[PDB]
Amino acid sequence: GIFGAIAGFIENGWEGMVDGWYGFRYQNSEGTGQAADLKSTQAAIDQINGKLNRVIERTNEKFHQIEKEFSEVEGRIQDLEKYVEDTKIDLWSYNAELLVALENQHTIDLTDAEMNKLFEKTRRQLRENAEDMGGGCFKIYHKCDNACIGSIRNGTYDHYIYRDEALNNRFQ
Amino acid sequence: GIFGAIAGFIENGWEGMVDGWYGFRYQNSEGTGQAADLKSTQAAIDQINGKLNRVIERTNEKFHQIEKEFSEVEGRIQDLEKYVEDTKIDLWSYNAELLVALENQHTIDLTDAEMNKLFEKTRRQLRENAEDMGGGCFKIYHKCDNACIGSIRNGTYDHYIYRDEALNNRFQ
Amino acid sequence: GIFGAIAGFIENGWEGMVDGWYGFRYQNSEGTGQAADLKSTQAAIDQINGKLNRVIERTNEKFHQIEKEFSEVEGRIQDLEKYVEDTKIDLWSYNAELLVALENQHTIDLTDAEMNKLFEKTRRQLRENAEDMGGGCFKIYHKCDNACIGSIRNGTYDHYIYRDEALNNRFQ
Amino acid sequence: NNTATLCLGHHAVANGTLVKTITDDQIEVTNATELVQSISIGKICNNSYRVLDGRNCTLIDAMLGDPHCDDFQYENWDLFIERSSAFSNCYPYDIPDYASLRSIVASSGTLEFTAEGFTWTGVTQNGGSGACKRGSADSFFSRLNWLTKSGNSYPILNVTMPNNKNFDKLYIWGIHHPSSNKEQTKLYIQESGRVTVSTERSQQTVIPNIGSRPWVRGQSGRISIYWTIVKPGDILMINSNGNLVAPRGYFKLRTGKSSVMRSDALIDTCVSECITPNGSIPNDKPFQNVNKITYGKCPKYIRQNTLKLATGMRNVPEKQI
Amino acid sequence: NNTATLCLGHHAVANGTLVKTITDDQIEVTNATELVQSISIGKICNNSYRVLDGRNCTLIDAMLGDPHCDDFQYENWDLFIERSSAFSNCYPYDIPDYASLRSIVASSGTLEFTAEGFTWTGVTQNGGSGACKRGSADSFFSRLNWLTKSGNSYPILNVTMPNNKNFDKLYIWGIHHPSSNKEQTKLYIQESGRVTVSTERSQQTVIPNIGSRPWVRGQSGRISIYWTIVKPGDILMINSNGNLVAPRGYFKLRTGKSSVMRSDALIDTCVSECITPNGSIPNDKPFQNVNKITYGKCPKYIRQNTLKLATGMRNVPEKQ
Amino acid sequence: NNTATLCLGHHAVANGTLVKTITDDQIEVTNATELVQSISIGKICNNSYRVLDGRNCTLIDAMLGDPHCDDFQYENWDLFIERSSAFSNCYPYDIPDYASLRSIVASSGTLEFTAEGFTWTGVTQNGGSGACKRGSADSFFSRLNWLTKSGNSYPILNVTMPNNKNFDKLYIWGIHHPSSNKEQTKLYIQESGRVTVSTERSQQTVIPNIGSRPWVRGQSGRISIYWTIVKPGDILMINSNGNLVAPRGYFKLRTGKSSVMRSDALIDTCVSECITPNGSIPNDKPFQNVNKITYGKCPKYIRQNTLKLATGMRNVPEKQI
Ligand SMILES: *[C@@H]1O[C@H](CO)[C@@H](O[C@@H]2O[C@H](CO)[C@@H](O[C@@H]3O[C@H](CO[C@H]4O[C@H](CO)[C@@H](O)[C@H](O)[C@@H]4O)[C@@H](O)[C@H](O[C@H]4O[C@H](CO)[C@@H](O)[C@H](O)[C@@H]4O)[C@@H]3O)[C@H](O)[C@H]2NC(C)=O)[C@H](O)[C@H]1NC(C)=O
Ligand SMILES: *[C@@H]1O[C@H](CO)[C@@H](O[C@@H]2O[C@H](CO)[C@@H](O[C@@H]3O[C@H](CO[C@H]4O[C@H](CO)[C@@H](O)[C@H](O)[C@@H]4O)[C@@H](O)[C@H](O[C@H]4O[C@H](CO)[C@@H](O)[C@H](O)[C@@H]4O)[C@@H]3O)[C@H](O)[C@H]2NC(C)=O)[C@H](O)[C@H]1NC(C)=O
Ligand SMILES: *[C@@H]1O[C@H](CO)[C@@H](O[C@@H]2O[C@H](CO)[C@@H](O[C@@H]3O[C@H](CO[C@H]4O[C@H](CO)[C@@H](O)[C@H](O)[C@@H]4O)[C@@H](O)[C@H](O[C@H]4O[C@H](CO)[C@@H](O)[C@H](O)[C@@H]4O)[C@@H]3O)[C@H](O)[C@H]2NC(C)=O)[C@H](O)[C@H]1NC(C)=O
Ligand SMILES: *[C@@H]1O[C@H](CO)[C@@H](O[C@@H]2O[C@H](CO)[C@@H](O[C@@H]3O[C@H](CO[C@H]4O[C@H](CO)[C@@H](O)[C@H](O)[C@@H]4O)[C@@H](O)[C@H](O[C@H]4O[C@H](CO)[C@@H](O)[C@H](O)[C@@H]4O)[C@@H]3O)[C@H](O)[C@H]2NC(C)=O)[C@H](O)[C@H]1NC(C)=O
Ligand SMILES: *[C@@H]1O[C@H](CO)[C@@H](O[C@@H]2O[C@H](CO)[C@@H](O[C@@H]3O[C@H](CO[C@H]4O[C@H](CO)[C@@H](O)[C@H](O)[C@@H]4O)[C@@H](O)[C@H](O)[C@@H]3O)[C@H](O)[C@H]2NC(C)=O)[C@H](O)[C@H]1NC(C)=O
Ligand SMILES: *[C@@H]1O[C@H](CO)[C@@H](O[C@@H]2O[C@H](CO)[C@@H](O)[C@H](O)[C@H]2NC(C)=O)[C@H](O)[C@H]1NC(C)=O
Ligand SMILES: *[C@@H]1O[C@H](CO)[C@@H](O[C@@H]2O[C@H](CO)[C@@H](O)[C@H](O)[C@H]2NC(C)=O)[C@H](O)[C@H]1NC(C)=O
Ligand SMILES: *[C@@H]1O[C@H](CO)[C@@H](O[C@@H]2O[C@H](CO)[C@@H](O)[C@H](O)[C@H]2NC(C)=O)[C@H](O)[C@H]1NC(C)=O
Ligand SMILES: *[C@@H]1O[C@H](CO)[C@@H](O[C@@H]2O[C@H](CO)[C@@H](O)[C@H](O)[C@H]2NC(C)=O)[C@H](O)[C@H]1NC(C)=O
Ligand SMILES: *[C@@H]1O[C@H](CO)[C@@H](O[C@@H]2O[C@H](CO)[C@@H](O)[C@H](O)[C@H]2NC(C)=O)[C@H](O)[C@H]1NC(C)=O
Ligand SMILES: *[C@@H]1O[C@H](CO[C@H]2O[C@@H](C)[C@@H](O)[C@@H](O)[C@@H]2O)[C@@H](O)[C@H](O)[C@H]1NC(C)=O
Ligand SMILES: *[C@@H]1O[C@H](CO[C@H]2O[C@@H](C)[C@@H](O)[C@@H](O)[C@@H]2O)[C@@H](O)[C@H](O)[C@H]1NC(C)=O
Ligand SMILES: *[C@@H]1O[C@H](CO)[C@@H](O)[C@H](O)[C@H]1NC(C)=O
Ligand SMILES: *[C@@H]1O[C@H](CO)[C@@H](O)[C@H](O)[C@H]1NC(C)=O
Ligand SMILES: *[C@@H]1O[C@H](CO)[C@@H](O)[C@H](O)[C@H]1NC(C)=O
Ligand SMILES: *[C@@H]1O[C@H](CO)[C@@H](O)[C@H](O)[C@H]1NC(C)=O
Ligand SMILES: *[C@@H]1O[C@H](CO)[C@@H](O)[C@H](O)[C@H]1NC(C)=O
Ligand SMILES: *[C@H]1O[C@H](CO)[C@@H](O)[C@H](O)[C@H]1NC(C)=O
Repeated sequence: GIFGAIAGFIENGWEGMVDGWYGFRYQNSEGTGQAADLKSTQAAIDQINGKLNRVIERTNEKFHQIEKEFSEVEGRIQDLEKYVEDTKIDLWSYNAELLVALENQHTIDLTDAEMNKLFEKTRRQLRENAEDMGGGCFKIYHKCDNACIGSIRNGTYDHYIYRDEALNNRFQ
Repeated sequence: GIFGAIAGFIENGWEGMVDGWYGFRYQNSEGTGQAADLKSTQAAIDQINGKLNRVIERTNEKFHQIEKEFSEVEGRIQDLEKYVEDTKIDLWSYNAELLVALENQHTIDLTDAEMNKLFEKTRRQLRENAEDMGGGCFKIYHKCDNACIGSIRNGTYDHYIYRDEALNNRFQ
Repeated sequence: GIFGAIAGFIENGWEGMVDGWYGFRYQNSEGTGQAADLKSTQAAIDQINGKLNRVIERTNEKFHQIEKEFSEVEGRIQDLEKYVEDTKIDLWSYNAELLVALENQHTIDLTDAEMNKLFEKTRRQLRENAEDMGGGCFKIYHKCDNACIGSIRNGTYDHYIYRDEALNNRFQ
Repeated sequence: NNTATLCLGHHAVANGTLVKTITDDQIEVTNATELVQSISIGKICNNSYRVLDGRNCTLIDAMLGDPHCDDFQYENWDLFIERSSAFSNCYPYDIPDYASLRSIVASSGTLEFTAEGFTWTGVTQNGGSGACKRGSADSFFSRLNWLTKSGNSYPILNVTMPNNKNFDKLYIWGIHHPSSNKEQTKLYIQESGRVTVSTERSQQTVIPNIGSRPWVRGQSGRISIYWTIVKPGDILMINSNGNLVAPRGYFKLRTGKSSVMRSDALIDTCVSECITPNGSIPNDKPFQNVNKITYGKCPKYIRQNTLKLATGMRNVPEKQI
Repeated sequence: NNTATLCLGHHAVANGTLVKTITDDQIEVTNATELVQSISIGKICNNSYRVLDGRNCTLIDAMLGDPHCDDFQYENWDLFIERSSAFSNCYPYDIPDYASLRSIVASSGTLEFTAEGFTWTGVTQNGGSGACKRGSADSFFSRLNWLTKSGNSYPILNVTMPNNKNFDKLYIWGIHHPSSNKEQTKLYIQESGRVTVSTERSQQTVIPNIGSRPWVRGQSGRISIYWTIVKPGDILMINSNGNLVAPRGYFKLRTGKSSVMRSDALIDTCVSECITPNGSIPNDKPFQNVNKITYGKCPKYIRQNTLKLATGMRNVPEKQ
Repeated sequence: NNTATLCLGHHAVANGTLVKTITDDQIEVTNATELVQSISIGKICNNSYRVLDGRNCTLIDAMLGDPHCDDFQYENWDLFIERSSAFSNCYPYDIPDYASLRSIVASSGTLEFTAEGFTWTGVTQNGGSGACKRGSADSFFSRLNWLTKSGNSYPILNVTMPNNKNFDKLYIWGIHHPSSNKEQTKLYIQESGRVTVSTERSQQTVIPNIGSRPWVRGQSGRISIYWTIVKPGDILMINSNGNLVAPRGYFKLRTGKSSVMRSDALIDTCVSECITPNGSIPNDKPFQNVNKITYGKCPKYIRQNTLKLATGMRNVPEKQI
């Protein structure tokens, strides 16, 4: 993927995460946990639903047209009727092939980006209290219980409270 | 946006910035200020102008064609004349709709990307003298007057000059 | 490009790197050197071969069709025969122009992205043992002979071996 | 305790599905939706459009008034359905540029016919044939009038009908081709007949060709069918000295959404806004692969039988080893 | 102090404009521009192309030489405009495949006619009719020569005309359908007419049909017009024993950029290279919703009446 | 030593190549490939498809049996080539809707002809002409039977021929237009000829027209050629009182992948699956600017003569200041 997160620096997806598309796994003083992140899940879902609505259920109404199958051999004008139909069909066939190729490329990329964004948002919250371990994991250098983890999931973690503790553990 | 800056970790835009598309707000020893970044502004404008030229580039000159409105009822060959025209119009109508959708998605993304590049350009220059406070803001841990901010905007800021002062303010 | 690496924060390319698309230049206790990264080179090559395979060796077989040149003036039905062909050609010409424009934008962007992912992959490995110098260069703050460099290249460099040495060199 | 580990990630599913992209022919995503309609309900639904079963009648024969097509007399449709079992059961006939007449009528959507007071003085009207049995009697096309000699002679017919209406009138008329020379003189006195049908802006002239054609339903002669469209403000004129198959009136020409389709499918109650010869199809998807022939609010015909639209991220399941 | 704050940002506007994207039906951007031309200038501009007002004359009637169309004889165009108030005022006629002849002449761009000196022995030339008055005199189509009997006879005419030129010749000729038997023999001697026009490559034969047709400007009979193209090096041949409406010469066929359009719009001085029946339209936009019928350098016709192309970023106003 | 520098980079080339993007008319990448085929092999390749050279014959002349076209008697083709130096060299002729007949035969791919025992009693068969020498004797079109008066008369000919085969039969027939009134009576006795070719489903009637036409190969008169397609179960029937140029039999109508092309290009040994009048072209590229006329597995014709697909990153050469 173009953002390098999904099937990139994150090794694989989690089959046991059934209540969201993106989220967190953690280990702290209270055990080990999993939690879906709703905001990033909903952002991907909305985008995909937008794609779907634009493409799906908007057919044109057509009525009387030209003939398209023939019993008699005729020549010049039947040739034209067939070539006109054949030309139409190939052009729509191409439109359909391209549309799906472009959309799919874009869907894979937009979902990759959401993962990368969620990772970057976590890095920003944590400031100087964590280091990037790789594999999409942070080492948080301070005691961080389920409520602390909660504040990170909620976007209200306050790095300042833990900074002294964490700076101590990082550089000794 | 796919890059997560505009309508992302940057909360909102600035109606008061009227001389540029991207830029800086700051607070320092000499006061609080605003400045446009010309390079990123131009990079976005150039790309948009490029698109705009590309869409008008090749407008065809057509002369004698087929009849498209009819006084009398005729059947076969008139059915074919109308069907040819109707097929054409529909295929161009699709072309037009798809072009605008793709271009607009791409324009939003490339402008988002410019915002992000500018942020990262700033992060690189500041090196160990600053921390990311979120919301697109850096805390700079040293006296940084207008000339200093100027050097950052100029892309000529020398982190070595301030490093000891800043490293000390950051930890201790 | 949209990721800001190629023709972006990396000043220019290396004409001397003939063995791959992306790679490393380094200076250490044993002198200087250059090596390509095969994995990012291949990621890019694979994607471009992908595009190339969808576009090439894909032609359709057409047989008898309508006439396209005429030696007599005939009026109504030659007019339609010509108009049909002219319509078809213009629509394909438009497909051809759009396809190449889109592919090329995407190809420039995907190779840009690969440059960025390699940079980030390296930053992850180095952890607290290096700082970003700008221009895509890292200052590694410990002695790092050819084996040490080798392990960065292999992606098996272990930051913990050097951390004390490097932290000490980084701060004072 | 003084540290914690926080890992970011994304979901994956047991059974993902392969899609196409710009760079990959097949790559697995978590979920997809099909954009090509490739199955049909199997029958034609008659609840959204007025679908008329033509049974054993072509639209043309029903227009002409072939005895066995009598009940189609004041019928209208959105879509007229032609069965491959249809058959003509009147005089053998042929229509130069048949396809156009069929198209014109099909498009009009109605078979509502209006009789007019054509006066054919000096000839006997309502000629019939053994080939065209109505009930038990020798008969003819209900909308056409076979004119022959009235005892003594067959005088030059000169008839006019104004179009004071505000719509185009469609007139159906024809000429009898006798199989022999005495048949010609027996019915029409003159040795060689003629029909001229004209308006202020158009003329059509037809001369019979006396002679034998292949035996069909008893007959060796033929009836050639022609048509004329008279515009508001104009006037129909019929000039003949024999062999005229006369018109009785006009069909009303409406510009409409009507058509005709060749199908052998069952016609029943259901809902669907898209009709193909294979039967109706839903129109939830933007494309279809059922048939290039369609009527109504329809997905576009394409050649591919399947096109998957990804509705999820790249699927990367946990290492199986 | 010993610190500073440096914030990165982007602009916004008080009121943006909504656009469509791949994922959004309506999303707000700072700026956009219209891609569909949906209004016209209201009149046909005559400065970029040569636009000729047909006035009361259809192109065909101008070609044939209907007296009220005499003004059109020395004329050429890029685009011929046919008005809905045009009318015929000569002998009542028809042209099988009228549309093709209209197309061919339209495309050619000119009514320049080269008269030729055909020799017509044994017949009287220059027939006229009450129904086709030129001034106070009984007259005819200026490009057509109505031949009738001379003295006791009307001979089997046998006339040729070689094409020694390096372009295709277009010949317009026809046949007279008399309204009655005594009118046939009075004019042509023979009881039944015939016209055969031939080349080496092709041949056309027409038979007249005697009888009544609806009354048109006093006339119960009709004239049917046909055409023949003669190629460089070929020879035109005309055989007839009656009823021939002779050609007086040819039109020069050009393959050109010329056309004909039906429009009731005013034609005035202004600047534009795209003509529609509603009037000229500007071509700064790649698409238009004015009319499927166009001539010149035109935006492409689509069904949408508006399509906004974003020309700025996503608009995120300051709030409160 | 206690530090090291690690720089990340990408390659660049001396001579890059300009491509088009969404935002740039021309921007330099390290490498591109051409997507438009714009040069031709120069000759038509004869190995993939069966290409038959027409030499001095048009398809029509070959079908008809113009003597100098005898070599083409039972031949077939995927593609038949017509040369600009072809010529007719039999009796001067025209065919109304010439183009349709050429199309129908082209598509059929074969001149498989089967003669049938047509009985023409009371006339003399096999007329020849000084305008149509076969070797050095007055002759005619090989697949046509010039019927003229036998004894002192020409009776009303009446001939049938059923189609008991499981395919459509193509019948070629025609009429002679004499150039003088006496030439008419001299050859056919009656003053006016007539030809009616019919089936249970159709009919055609042609009337000859007497008079002079321009001199071609000694001839002042003409022959108009017509055709009739008989379906399985149907019966060909021919009626004539004079001027009939009789059919000798039928051509078999195969519905196939065949065609005809006008070209003056040499035909030679090579392999290529795509034929244009300019010659064969490769079909690796998806587009071509050689010719809108093509046959076979071909890139699609577009107006652009070049379109580069980028196959490398953006090129950024080292500074030379
Ligand atoms: C030019 O040449 C043709 C060829 O001969 C002549 O056309 C034939 O004309 C006769 C007219 O009598 C036609 O004869 C009729 O044929 C019908 C055939 O159809 C049935 O029969 C066979 C099975 O035997 C099948 O085709 C089919 O399944 C049908 O069941 C018969 O039905 C008729 O038979 C009736 O009349 C005869 C005579 O009165 C009796 O013997 C019977 O009892 C029966 O009631 C009838 O015989 C023949 O079909 C025509 N052929 C074609 C191809 O049209 C032309 O007449 C001639 N032209 C001129 C001007 O003379
Ligand atoms: C809706 O209804 C339509 C119309 O009936 C169906 O369309 C048919 O689909 C089938 C199945 O794919 C088609 O079969 C294919 O056509 C070959 C013949 O080609 C010509 O046939 C006639 C000429 O007389 C033309 O109508 C037609 O356009 C072609 O020019 C067949 O030979 C092929 O089948 C197989 O044949 C041999 C058997 O020995 C196999 O060995 C081969 O491998 C080969 O596969 C070929 O598959 C058929 O042509 C279609 N008809 C029409 C009119 O288009 C739809 O399928 C149906 N849709 C539904 C039910 O969903
Ligand atoms: C076959 O049948 C047709 C139809 O009947 C005959 O054609 C008719 O012939 C008559 C006699 O020539 C035509 O009548 C004449 O033409 C004009 C008709 O005007 C029409 O439009 C005006 C509108 O202003 C209306 O007034 C009128 O109702 C018509 O609809 C009249 O203007 C003529 O009037 C003049 O004649 C009288 C004496 O006759 C003079 O004293 C006056 O000056 C007066 O102005 C005249 O009535 C009629 O139009 C023809 N009809 C059609 C449809 O063509 C054929 O002649 C016949 N053929 C044969 C061989 O028998
Ligand atoms: C450039 O010039 C053209 C030609 O004049 C203009 O196009 C016309 O636009 C008008 C107004 O939109 C159209 O009028 C509408 O027509 C409907 C019927 O459609 C048929 O009508 C005739 C059949 O004889 C044909 O000309 C035509 O092609 C159609 O087949 C009416 O029902 C409409 O009335 C109703 O519209 C809506 C429909 O949703 C209703 O809700 C309302 O109740 C309303 O009453 C309406 O009258 C006209 O048909 C167009 N003409 C042609 C030839 O296409 C362009 O608009 C003009 N462009 C400019 C100035 O920019
Ligand atoms: C009606 O008028 C027509 C036009 O004049 C008549 O046709 C002409 O009739 C004459 C005599 O029959 C033809 O002459 C013959 O043809 C050639 C001449 O053609 C060319 O070739 C020769 C030799 O190479 C060369 O000398 C000439 O310059 C020509 O280039 C002669 O060789 C013959 O011997 C013979 O005389 C005319 O060619 C012919 N012209 C046309 C255009 O048809 C027509 O016959 C008249 N019909 C009636 C019924 O009266
Ligand atoms: C995966 O996508 C499929 C599409 O095949 C979903 O099925 C439908 O989804 C659409 C759009 O959300 C809705 O109309 C319905 O909820 C579903 N309808 C029918 C008739 O199948 C499917 O729900 C999706 N699966 C998951 C796990 O998200
Ligand atoms: C749709 O078609 C059906 C099938 O013929 C029509 O319903 C039948 O009509 C006959 C008419 O005599 C009745 O006797 C049957 O009882 C009906 N059967 C069924 C199963 O419906 C029906 O009229 C059509 N529907 C519409 C709206 O036209
Ligand atoms: C935003 O886009 C609009 C286009 O709709 C611009 O308004 C135009 O002004 C420029 C002057 O260079 C020209 O393109 C036209 O004269 C104007 N267009 C129309 C339709 O009148 C404008 O350039 C842009 N506005 C801002 C604030 O950037
Ligand atoms: C373009 O159209 C205008 C208007 O029809 C022409 O100019 C007018 O010509 C008339 C007399 O022919 C004058 O009385 C007017 O003064 C002119 N101007 C206007 C505004 O009416 C003009 O000749 C036409 N042709 C060209 C080639 O420009
Ligand atoms: C530039 O790009 C083209 C396109 O891929 C490369 O050409 C291919 O190279 C291989 C190996 O030589 C050939 O076998 C293929 O047939 C070529 N493919 C096509 C589509 O042409 C070429 O190698 C690249 N040039 C350089 C210098 O790397
Ligand atoms: C933000 O989250 C705070 C963290 O604690 C909770 O996190 C929740 C997501 C949930 O799982 C709880 O069980 C945790 O205890 C919480 O204290 C705040 O109330 C939240 N505040 C706001 C304004 O959103
Ligand atoms: C880059 O900036 C340096 C800082 O001084 C400038 O600060 C800005 C406020 C600016 O607008 C000017 O008032 C000051 O000169 C400056 O010393 C360098 O000369 C600048 N260098 C370049 C290459 O532009
Ligand atoms: C990578 O490189 C290291 C050290 O340079 C070497 O020991 C090892 O074989 C490689 N490891 C893997 C897992 O590829
Ligand atoms: C496999 O995938 C599809 C999803 O579209 C669906 O049938 C179901 O979720 C899976 N089938 C089974 C048997 O698990
Ligand atoms: C055409 O001529 C009539 C008079 O015969 C006149 O009333 C009409 O306005 C004229 N129109 C034009 C455009 O010349
Ligand atoms: C320019 O580049 C091409 C490959 O794109 C290479 O083959 C060629 O040798 C180069 N030109 C010269 C003059 O060396
Ligand atoms: C071209 O085509 C034919 C048929 O395969 C073959 O006999 C011939 O040798 C080829 N080449 C030439 C020069 O005729
Ligand atoms: C066509 O005819 C001409 C003239 O006799 C002669 O060159 C040759 O026999 C024919 N051409 C070919 C290629 O056979």
